[PDB]
Amino acid sequence: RCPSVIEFGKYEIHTWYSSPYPQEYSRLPKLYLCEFCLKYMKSRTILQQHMKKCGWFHPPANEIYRKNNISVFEVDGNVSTIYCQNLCLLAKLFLDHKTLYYDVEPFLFYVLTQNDVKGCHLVGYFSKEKHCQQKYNVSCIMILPQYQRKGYGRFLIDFSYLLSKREGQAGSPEKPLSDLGRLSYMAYWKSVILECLYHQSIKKLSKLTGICPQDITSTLHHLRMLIRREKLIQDHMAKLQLRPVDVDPECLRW
Ligand SMILES: CC(=O)SCCNC(=O)CCNC(=O)[C@H](O)C(C)(C)COP(=O)(O)OP(=O)(O)OC[C@H]1O[C@@H](n2cnc3c(N)ncnc32)[C@H](O)[C@@H]1OP(=O)(O)O
Ligand SMILES: [Zn+2]
Repeated sequence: RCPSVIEFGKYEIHTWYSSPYPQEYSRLPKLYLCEFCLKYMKSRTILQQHMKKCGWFHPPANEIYRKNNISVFEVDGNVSTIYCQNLCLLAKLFLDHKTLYYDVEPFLFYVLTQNDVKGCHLVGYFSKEKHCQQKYNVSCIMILPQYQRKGYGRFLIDFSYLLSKREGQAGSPEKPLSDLGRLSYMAYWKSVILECLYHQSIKKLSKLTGICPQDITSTLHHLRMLIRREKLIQDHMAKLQLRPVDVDPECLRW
């Protein structure tokens, strides 16, 4: 409800939840954000004056992944604090609960961009705690509405496990999951398991995949495979081939 709509580059985005934008922006139906620095402003003309002095065309961070027109920037909440606070405020417009927006230091932010001649456009992000005893490989994940349901969410989840695999660890998303988070991960874990079985132990599956034992076990249970169900494997393999956004591990500079 507050705010209700944002203008974000060429996009009008309807918000899902309130976000605690600093007072006088918390009481505004519409916000105008710079698409590259995520600064919030109260009018189109103020945004237009800002685009004239803002020099950013991408996130203020190292690009750790690029393939064709897709990039991932690794942003450190300890270094690019303002930007990461602006990103958390944006994210909260599509999250029912987030931790308070100005403690970003404990996190790294993996920012997804679709790139063209006008720059690297924010699609979404996942955050990740630098030091985490629960071994959560994602704390938060968000794809902007205008890009939702195109495979960007799965790509990011896939990308989160590639980091896990490269740190020599199995990882898991932070719980509680939102309903949308639950559907996304379930959809991801099923397809990874079905595809691996098509192309092939739970501990071995865990090592190849970076998905933790718990999530494999419960996904296997959900599929009543905890035991190969050939019909289900074949049908999924037919569903696939019927993933244009897809992680290539060799494109990782990390
Ligand atoms: C770890 C956590 O913190 S949980 C928090 C999760 N994040 C949020 O709730 C923020 C708001 N939601 C979002 O940002 C997104 O919905 C995400 C990140 C969860 C998923 O992003 P998307 O880009 O939509 O992902 P993608 O297109 O890869 O879809 C993944 C699966 O979720 C399904 N899905 C996506 N949106 C919806 C929806 N509105 N209703 C039901 N299912 C949906 C897709 O159909 C797909 O399942 P399928 O393969 O069985 O069809
Ligand atoms: Zn800007």
